[PDB]
Amino acid sequence: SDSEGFKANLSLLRRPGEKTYTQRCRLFVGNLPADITEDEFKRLFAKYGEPGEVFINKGKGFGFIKLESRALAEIAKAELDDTPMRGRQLRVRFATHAAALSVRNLSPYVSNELLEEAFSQFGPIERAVVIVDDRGRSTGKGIVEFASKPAARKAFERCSEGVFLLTTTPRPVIVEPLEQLDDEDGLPEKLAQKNPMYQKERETPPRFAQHGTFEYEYSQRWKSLDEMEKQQREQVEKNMKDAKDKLESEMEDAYHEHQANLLRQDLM
Amino acid sequence: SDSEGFKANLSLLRRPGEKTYTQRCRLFVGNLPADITEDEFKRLFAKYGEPGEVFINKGKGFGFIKLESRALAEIAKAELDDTPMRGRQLRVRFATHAAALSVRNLSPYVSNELLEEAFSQFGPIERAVVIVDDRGRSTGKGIVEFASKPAARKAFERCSEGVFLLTTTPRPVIVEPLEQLDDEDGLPEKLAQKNPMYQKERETPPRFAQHGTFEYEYSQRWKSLDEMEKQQREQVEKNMKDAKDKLESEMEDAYHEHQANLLRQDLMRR
RNA sequence: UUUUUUUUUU
RNA sequence: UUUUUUUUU
Repeated sequence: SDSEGFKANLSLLRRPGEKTYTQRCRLFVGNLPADITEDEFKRLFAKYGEPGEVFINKGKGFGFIKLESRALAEIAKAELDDTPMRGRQLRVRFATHAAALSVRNLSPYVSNELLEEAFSQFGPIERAVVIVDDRGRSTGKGIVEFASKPAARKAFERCSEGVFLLTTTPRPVIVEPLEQLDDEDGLPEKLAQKNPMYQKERETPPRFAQHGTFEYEYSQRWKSLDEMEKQQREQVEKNMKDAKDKLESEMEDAYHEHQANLLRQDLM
Repeated sequence: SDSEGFKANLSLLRRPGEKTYTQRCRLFVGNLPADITEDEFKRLFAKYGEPGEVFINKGKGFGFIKLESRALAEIAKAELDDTPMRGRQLRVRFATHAAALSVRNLSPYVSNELLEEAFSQFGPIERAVVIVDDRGRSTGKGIVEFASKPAARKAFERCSEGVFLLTTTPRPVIVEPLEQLDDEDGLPEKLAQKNPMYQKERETPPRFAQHGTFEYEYSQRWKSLDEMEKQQREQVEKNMKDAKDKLESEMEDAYHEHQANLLRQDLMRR
């Protein structure tokens, strides 16, 4: 099995200039009994270094706990999800950041730094990242993870009511909520059992479709629909880029055909 | 920075149930000499434990190297990016992942394990994952990091071209390439410099727009086009989901109404 | 052409 | 031959 850690380990597990006990560290353990104590929890993750921001709603059997690093936590979940524990089996996963903001239409020269500079005005930041492609050039979209949920909510309103921008040439930042998901651990078969009918569905083994069946043509149609679904979206995207890609330059006709007209009248 | 104890250390960075020297460990180092040796390259990541498959295109001043954990590479990349080295500053960042597939229209029953159980037939797989929401459930959307590009390629071919399915109730799997991006290290000002005009743009500082113009006005009109782009793509989705959502049932009538058709006809040879 | 800038193998 | 997992301050 996985060694639990060591004091050694703990500083290692700090992903390299990660701030400790980020919200990204907080973990939701659901499913705990009612008479679970404050220190009985905390004991469960004695294993995992000096705990932090810990909390329970005993009435619903659930609670939070921040650990040293996101790596460290992720092991926590690793080691703990589906622990039997007074009959119940604890369910651990990460807590829902919900302070997390996706941002788009960033110039290619927004640096991770500068994004935090900008948005640090709406409060304590936990992290601000500009995303990068396979060659590590900007992809116009970024992440701001906020300290407090007010801080986010205020950055949201402000930036989506008002017009926030970042560099000399003007591109409003478009601040939509980030929706979280896990591609790291995902869904194991472990806990894909304890749903209604794994078997009913999985009773037929992965396979290719018979070049004739109903079940083939059904698919080949559904596919077809989807290929189309794409074609449409792909066209909307193309329509609309073409649409921004035009604008900047016919905008510079509000300042170039509006004076081109008004010039020789006054001092003549 | 630059870590005090290792070896005793590395194993601990490995990940949980990470296959080590996965392609997600593969580092691109670009920007190096004519005259780098192989030896010299590996000696570079001496620090970082047993080196994996490594490779230099001396002809183009770049090479690759796999390290034990994604974890550990991350570090090397960090300790090493921009290292001056006979005239140049080497570039370390993660190499590209050809051999990474996105899958879709995934049964909500499809388990991480099962996913690779299926795909393993096109080649060894490095990992496969069902993505899950905040409430850890299927997003009908997976990932299958493969062995090699051939593997991912035959996997792709055989799934666009054929009709692969995974559970009993027929949902084709939609393999497409999955394109690669870094929500992690991202883009530091560090090297945000070394493009032509950082300043030109950064000259103006992060601000609101002037409730008059002009930058304001161009910006709310850009905002318009956008909310509109949304509306459109929002609809394409609801439209075509309707289309599909229909199909399950409106197909169950090529198989009952073309079949309760052909029973009564021959029932009159009198 | 000092270099950042191209370059991401079967 | 034991229990909140469409419940996340």
